[PDB]
Amino acid sequence: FVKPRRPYNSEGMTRILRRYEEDLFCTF
Amino acid sequence: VTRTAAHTHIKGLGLDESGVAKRVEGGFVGQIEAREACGVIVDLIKAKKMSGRAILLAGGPSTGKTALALAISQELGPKVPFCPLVGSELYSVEVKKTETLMENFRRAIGLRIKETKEVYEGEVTELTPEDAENPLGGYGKTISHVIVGLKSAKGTKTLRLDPTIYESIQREKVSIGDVIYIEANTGAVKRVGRSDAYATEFDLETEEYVPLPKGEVHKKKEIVQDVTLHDLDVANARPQGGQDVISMMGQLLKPKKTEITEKLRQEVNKVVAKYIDQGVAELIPGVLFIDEVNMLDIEIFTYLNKALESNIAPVVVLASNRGMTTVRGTEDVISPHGVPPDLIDRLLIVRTLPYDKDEIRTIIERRATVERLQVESSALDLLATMGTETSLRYALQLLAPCGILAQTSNRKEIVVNDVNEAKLLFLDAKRSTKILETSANYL
Amino acid sequence: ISMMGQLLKPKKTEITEKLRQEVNKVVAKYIDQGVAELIPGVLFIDEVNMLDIEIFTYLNKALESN
Amino acid sequence: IYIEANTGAVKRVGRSDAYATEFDLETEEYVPLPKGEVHKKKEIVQDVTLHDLDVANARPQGGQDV
Amino acid sequence: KSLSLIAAHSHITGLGLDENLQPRPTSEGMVGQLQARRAAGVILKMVQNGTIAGRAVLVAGPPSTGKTALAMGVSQSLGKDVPFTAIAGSEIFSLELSKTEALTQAFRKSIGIKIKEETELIEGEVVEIQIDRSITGGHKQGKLTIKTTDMETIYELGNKMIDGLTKEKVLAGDVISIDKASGKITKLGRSFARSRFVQCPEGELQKRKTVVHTVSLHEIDVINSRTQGFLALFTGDTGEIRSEVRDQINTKVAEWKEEGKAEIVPGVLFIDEVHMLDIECFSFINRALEDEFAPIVMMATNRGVSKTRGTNYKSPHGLPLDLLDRSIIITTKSYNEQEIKTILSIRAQEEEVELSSDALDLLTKTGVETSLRYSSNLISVAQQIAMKRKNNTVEVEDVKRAYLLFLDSARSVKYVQENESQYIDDQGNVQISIAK
Amino acid sequence: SLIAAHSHITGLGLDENLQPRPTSEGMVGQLQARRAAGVILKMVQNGTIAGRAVLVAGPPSTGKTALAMGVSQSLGKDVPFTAIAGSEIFSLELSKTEALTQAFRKSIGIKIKEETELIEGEVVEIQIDRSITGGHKQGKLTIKTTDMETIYELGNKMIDGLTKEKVLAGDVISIDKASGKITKLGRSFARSRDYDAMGADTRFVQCPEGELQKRKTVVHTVSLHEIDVINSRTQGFLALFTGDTGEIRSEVRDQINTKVAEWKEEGKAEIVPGVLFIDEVHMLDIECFSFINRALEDEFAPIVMMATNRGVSKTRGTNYKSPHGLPLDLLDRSIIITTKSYNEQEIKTILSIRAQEEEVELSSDALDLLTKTGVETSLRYSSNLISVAQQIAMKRKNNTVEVEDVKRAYLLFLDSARSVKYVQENESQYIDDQGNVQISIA
Amino acid sequence: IEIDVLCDLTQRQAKLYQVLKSQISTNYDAIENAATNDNLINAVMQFRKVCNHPDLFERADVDSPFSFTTFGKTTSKFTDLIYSSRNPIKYSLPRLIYEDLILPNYNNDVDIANKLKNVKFNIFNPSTNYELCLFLSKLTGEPSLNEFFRVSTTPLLKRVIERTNGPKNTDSLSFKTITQELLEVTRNAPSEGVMASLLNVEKHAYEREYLNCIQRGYHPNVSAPPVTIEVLGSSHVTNSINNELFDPLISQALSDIPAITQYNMHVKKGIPVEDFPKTGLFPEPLNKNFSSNISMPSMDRFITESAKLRKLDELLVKLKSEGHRVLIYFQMTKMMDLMEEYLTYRQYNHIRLDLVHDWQTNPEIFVFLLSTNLTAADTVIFYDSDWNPTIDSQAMDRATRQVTVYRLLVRGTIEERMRDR
Ligand SMILES: Nc1ncnc2c1ncn2[C@@H]1O[C@H](COP(=O)(O)OP(=O)(O)O)[C@@H](O)[C@H]1O
Ligand SMILES: Nc1ncnc2c1ncn2[C@@H]1O[C@H](COP(=O)(O)OP(=O)(O)O)[C@@H](O)[C@H]1O
Ligand SMILES: Nc1ncnc2c1ncn2[C@@H]1O[C@H](COP(=O)(O)OP(=O)(O)O)[C@@H](O)[C@H]1O
Repeated sequence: FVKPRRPYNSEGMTRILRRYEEDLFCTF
Repeated sequence: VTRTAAHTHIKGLGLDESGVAKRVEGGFVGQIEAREACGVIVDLIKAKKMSGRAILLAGGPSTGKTALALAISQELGPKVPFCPLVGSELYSVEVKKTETLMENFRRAIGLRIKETKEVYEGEVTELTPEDAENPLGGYGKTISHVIVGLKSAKGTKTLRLDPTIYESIQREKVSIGDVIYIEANTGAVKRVGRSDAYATEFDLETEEYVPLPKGEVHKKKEIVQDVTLHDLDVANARPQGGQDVISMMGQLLKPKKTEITEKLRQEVNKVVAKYIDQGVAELIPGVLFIDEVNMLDIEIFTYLNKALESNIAPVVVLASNRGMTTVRGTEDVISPHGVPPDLIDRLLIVRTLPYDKDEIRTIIERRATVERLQVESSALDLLATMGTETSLRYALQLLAPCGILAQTSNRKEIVVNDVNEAKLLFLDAKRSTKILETSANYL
Repeated sequence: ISMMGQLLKPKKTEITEKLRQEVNKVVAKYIDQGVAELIPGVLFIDEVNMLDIEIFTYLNKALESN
Repeated sequence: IYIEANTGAVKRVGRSDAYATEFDLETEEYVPLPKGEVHKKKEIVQDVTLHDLDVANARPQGGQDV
Repeated sequence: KSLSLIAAHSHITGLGLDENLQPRPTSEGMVGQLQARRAAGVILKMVQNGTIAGRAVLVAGPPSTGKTALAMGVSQSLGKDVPFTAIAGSEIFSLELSKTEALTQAFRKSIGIKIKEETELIEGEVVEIQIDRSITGGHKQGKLTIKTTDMETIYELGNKMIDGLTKEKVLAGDVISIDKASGKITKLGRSFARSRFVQCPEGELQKRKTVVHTVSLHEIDVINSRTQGFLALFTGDTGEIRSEVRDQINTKVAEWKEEGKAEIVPGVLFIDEVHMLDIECFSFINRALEDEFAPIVMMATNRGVSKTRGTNYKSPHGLPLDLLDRSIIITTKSYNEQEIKTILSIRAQEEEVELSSDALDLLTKTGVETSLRYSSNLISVAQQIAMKRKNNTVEVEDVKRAYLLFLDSARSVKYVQENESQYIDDQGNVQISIAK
Repeated sequence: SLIAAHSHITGLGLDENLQPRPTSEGMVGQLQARRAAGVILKMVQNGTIAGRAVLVAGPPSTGKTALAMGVSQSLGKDVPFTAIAGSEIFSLELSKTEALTQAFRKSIGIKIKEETELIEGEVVEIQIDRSITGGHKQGKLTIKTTDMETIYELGNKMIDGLTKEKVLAGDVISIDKASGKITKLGRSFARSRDYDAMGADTRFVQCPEGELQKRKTVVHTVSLHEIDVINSRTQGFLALFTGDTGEIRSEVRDQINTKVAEWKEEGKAEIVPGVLFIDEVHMLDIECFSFINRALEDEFAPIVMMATNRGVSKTRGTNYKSPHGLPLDLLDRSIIITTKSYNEQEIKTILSIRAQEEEVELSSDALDLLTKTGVETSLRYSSNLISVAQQIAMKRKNNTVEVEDVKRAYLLFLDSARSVKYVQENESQYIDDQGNVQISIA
Repeated sequence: IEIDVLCDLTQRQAKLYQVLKSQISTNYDAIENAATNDNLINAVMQFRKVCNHPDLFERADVDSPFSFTTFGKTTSKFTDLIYSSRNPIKYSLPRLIYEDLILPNYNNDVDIANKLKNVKFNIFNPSTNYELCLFLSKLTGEPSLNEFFRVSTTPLLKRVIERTNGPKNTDSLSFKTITQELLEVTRNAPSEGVMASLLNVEKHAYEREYLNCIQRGYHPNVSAPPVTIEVLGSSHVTNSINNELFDPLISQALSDIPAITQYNMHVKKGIPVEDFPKTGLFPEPLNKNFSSNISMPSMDRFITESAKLRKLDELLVKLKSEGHRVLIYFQMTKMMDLMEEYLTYRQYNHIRLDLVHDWQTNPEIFVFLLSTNLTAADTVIFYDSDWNPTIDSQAMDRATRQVTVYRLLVRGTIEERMRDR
């Protein structure tokens, strides 16, 4: 079989997001 | 294949069971009385009963004193600590020479302890912090306790942590799904790596992947550890390995030798006596070898005069080349071997004789067999005549350029022309001195 | 320890040759691009009879350098 | 407690003797109640030297008060 | 006891003296030097009196005559908690402390203060613990049952005892000591339960215990200096403790002695090879013994009309005339044959050597012709030769073998003097070549 | 770079038979010393022999340092060559034995093999989750080539390396997984939506092909002293550059010796040796000689090359005199290569090589007079005069350098013997050894 | 058809051999003759146990420093773990010293003289020394005149922690040195710039030397906490020592705040970001390998600890393509080591001591270990270094119509004597 991915905990922190079209910044 | 360096041919003293020695065994040639004396010394050493004994390996240059010291170390074994030293190494700019000598004295005495370790290890499944009701109260910390969940192989337990243990946890930078190793002795944590149950083909930090630790959590394991008393003195003078702020600031500061007081050594002695009385630790005294003891000044000999009277001080062997030579640091006191007459009374001088022509020949033959050189009989005899004419060491150190010239001339055996060319290219001390005396522009 | 050293006294430390070598290498690399220009400058030592023999031996070694 | 009015030093002697049986065993050092007046005033003389002052306000690393 | 192997002075257990300070011919491991032993007994009584401060005595004589043996006898017969500082002469030359302040530290380490204090301590065998956790953990109450060989009681625990009992995990069957004032628990060990082992303590818990503390004045000087913690007592980085903290300590211990809360315990400073000190250190020794809080200083030297270090001239005992004027001199004499024989028999007794009478007389003769430390080194190595031939008794052939293998001073001097060309002289000339 | 005094040597000038040419690789003459240095070079290149001291001796202005730098150029790449002089040993924070041990451990090398993954592709998106204070940094990366598209998790160090060299989407970057390198090779999308803040003009690159991850094996060389400083304290890498490595303990040395032996037995690391060169060895102390005597006999000990120009003189720290300024026990362990002074033909060839390197054209008669002046006083004097004759010639606006130019240079700049003869005639003008002088004219 | 392989001796093997040779002694030549003819037999088996594997002598657990600690040890829903390490050396101070010389008291003068030396006679006091404060405010350019008195009376490391200051007067004598200009340039700057790459060469040396993946070489031998001071009868000493060792500002400074606590603090309780205590000031260690002194026993190192095992694993690397079988022979306990070996690193089909005939029918499986007719096996791999060739003949009585004998041997040991005789 295929092993699962590690659990990614993203709670409580700001997010900087960069994608192909346009850039984001979700802050608290 | 294997790197040879100087007296690598020595495998031991090469004695027999009755206390006698054969002529060519153990890598040695000759010096039968010195070998038997060093065998009696190493038997005394293995008896582990006397303290503050001292011998002297006296003799000329190129005679085998350092060879005898290395033979003693090989006859002793790895568990007994051998602390090689030169007389010039005691002059440090950070600390007085007396404290360097006492640190080496404590470095010679070994110790072997069996230790019990309480170990919490496993995979972090969950990790939640519990905040305080007044995080900016100024007193206490921003969290209160932390619950962490570790599962080993065939086991699972939830741990509730005080902020100091979790401070070490976040200093080692764990995450969810990593294999960790909490040592409950000091609070030290080691991050083993990611668990390999998850996918291991997506990280970008060359992280190692480790299976689950076998057995339950809260293990108790026995570790045998070999330490010296100098390690105890250093670790108590510069305290690291705790989780308070002094141990944390002690790692980052610059290390520096300090004059360790006598009270610390006495407290370490009391604690090691308690460890011995518990039956968990045994005392292993060792050796300390001050090669070129003539380099010490009168102050180090004055301190040795008192430091050999200690009940824990080891057996110390010395070497010297000097004859009737004035002591360094004094003006008119002339003494044998550069050693003052107060230290000579505590000493037990082991003389070492010079070599003959055939002994030089078999020493050169053994050095050729050690270096993987093949030498014909005529070139070996010529090298023996050169050894008796110029010096032994100039004959031993000329085997390598004849080897280079041999592999230059597409041969393996060393012909007489090769040692003649090596005579021509490289000079000994005496021919170069005669060149010095017959030149004008200070060649 | 960085702010500890920044607020403390700047004690002069023996700079190793390795740092000098990487500085010279990167300086020559940016010389090769043409974006920098190295200008040598004259050093003046007054009453050089006052120097020790150790200083003269290091002066010899530095004069044979690049 | 201990409070000095001029300096402001606060020193905690320990818990009172009348509060000793709230628990049968606890770490609180139970000191008895002081037998004198709460407020005590007396005058002293402080013999210092000039050098005491110069080492007081010239510290390479401060924090002599704590 | 501590870590104690066989040393050179291990057989000494004190001064073999009666109640009238008359030395026994052989007592307490020390034999010979009757006048020196009586003088050291007088100095011992002077220390035990405690009314005399800052006296300097000097033991002088030939080497291997027992000056260090006499000082070790004084050190062993002082007792415990009376301070004794033993330093070599080459120790005060420091790269981070001045020589006079190192002498001040060595002076003040040997004066101790004696404070008696009483504390309540709870030391018993724990029957069982019982702690009930709350709904969340805001308040934790629990009960604790401890016992002795006599008594048995149950205690109600508050928050802090439960927090101090979870830390240092205490189970049923443990024997612990609870300090009520400081909240400190120490695990003495597990009791006699078969399932480290220590017997269950006796009854009468909450008992009064008096512990007598002896602290040297150097520790109080380091403590009272606010820039130095007590960790300078172990790491050894004190860094020239100033004079005002020392004078503050001197006045404070004086007022403690007059108040009645403490008692001054004077001690002995012993300086090995005092001739290695320099002239300014001698000057500080001259003007430092005047102080009331000063020990009784023992100096041992063997040099005779030598140069003084740091000056060009020569003075008796390697010491200037004013320091010899300030000191009283104990002279040690050499040993005859019988005293050397008894010393060798005592040393062989301590090193666990069973040796023949004729081999003993041979070692005695070697100790008469050559100095005593050569024979004392020879006994143990001859015993190793004796076990090498599987004999438990040391014979005459073992002593002859040890003589043949390990050289003494005079034979090595002769053997160098006949073959001086092989070694290295003062000019660094050596003939390594063996032929032509 | 700049031109130096030993720049003409580009090797050692010997054949495969260890036979020197009359003039090869910028070196002329000195046939026996060149053959001996080639023998020592081959003995270093074998590598199985350790701790052998070689002492080069001769008169000044002969080519001992020239022979040493020739050995250095012929030593090949990735082999250490610690060239210090005699006076760097004396220090205020290092002991003499410790400074010597640091030199010895600088001179010997470890070649470590590592395994490295190469990832290169266009970046689809970057998601970075930083904490409120910016301390904790975690996130995901989505890199892509034309054949497959994979998503990686990022750590703290990779994200911190991503912030510098700001990586927009559609940027072709190269990731080295082991070294932690980020190399933006260019931008491949050229998006219409362009930010007016950003000023980057990175070049257009082709989209990468093939597999995304590539395994490669790399080798790098690090000396024993570097690993000693690295393992000595926490911030050892900064002390590698600032030199604040104060008296490393012996326990560190024993453990790194055992560790590099373990790395050797695994096939992971290889130990190559080196040449430690000391120039003006007589400047050392006697305790330095004793420690060299007892430290050449260790397993990790390089082939020490030793240079002196001095005859029988006083050995420092002692009251006697010894040959070469070195005591006899160190001379016992050392094999001596001797060097000889030059004739007029070798000095002419040296000056021709120097002039051909220094971009100076000389006539035949100017070369003959330079050869005569070099054989008269010293070779270094004429080698210096080539420069000022060149500068006088370009001040006279002629390309070649003539006899009159070198005569004006000889008149203008003095040598040793002429300055001695000018000092001795005018002894009242200069300050004497007793500090007596007359500054007044009359 | 006839292969005898020879292996050298590793460093741990040589260390165990030389400690056994020095400790046991008892005529090692006669011990060699004892191993020739076959207590003495216990010495011969223990020498062979050293010859086979270090872990056959003693299991190599974690390599950690000696914990010079006394702490709460178990003598044998959650079980809470609390830090309790202490130095076994206990320094005892009487209460008289502490309560008379260090703490304030009515008969003491420590608070009075301390105020008089720190506040009243301070030269930075603006109440009595305003001219000097204004002088230094001209020189340094501080906006606040109480900065000098506050700086002179703080502990230095607390001054390090509370140092973050950006407004400065521009009409001052504090200057921006060329080095400081260059530092402000390389505060934040990317690659391919001349002025930043000429000053970031430490990071270039770190990156080009592959130095983030170098393994740790040295760990300390003993780790010890600071010496515990014990004062009997006073809780003020315990509170002061607990405050000193575990200062919340400083312990908060060398650590971090959990991200959930930061989110619950800033957003939910409305704490501003500047009001957070300062964190993240612990220096970053060189790699992940230098993070802690405990070294986990590498299973890769277990192969290279024994030279016989390393040559066997290399032989299996060459011989995975073909089917063979392995004999572990007369030695006990080597079975579970090889068992753990191939079920820890390199997972192989195997069978270990019916099912024998079941593997005889299965061609793809490799048998590996067995102890001391089987003609279905294509190749038997074994030692041949045994005293009794009758044991060899009984072993090869097991014996596909092919044999290819490989004989495992270690050099520089008693095994070579065994082989010769
Ligand atoms: N008895 C001996 N047998 C074989 N080689 C010897 C013997 N004595 C000395 N040597 C050789 O002589 C050289 C010098 O010996 P060493 O003890 O290191 O210095 P020294 O002889 O000056 O004390 C060494 O290379 C050693 O191999
Ligand atoms: N009276 C004595 N009783 C017992 N042992 C003695 C006596 N005198 C000397 N010794 C022993 O002689 C040895 C050397 O004497 P030592 O005290 O070193 O002389 P010195 O004080 O002159 O250096 C020591 O081992 C010591 O134990
Ligand atoms: N064989 C040679 N090849 C090249 N240059 C040489 C040669 N011999 C001498 N030189 C030059 O002579 C000068 C003196 O040589 P060097 O060894 O540096 O000083 P010294 O000979 O005084 O020790 C150097 O500048 C060197 O360039």
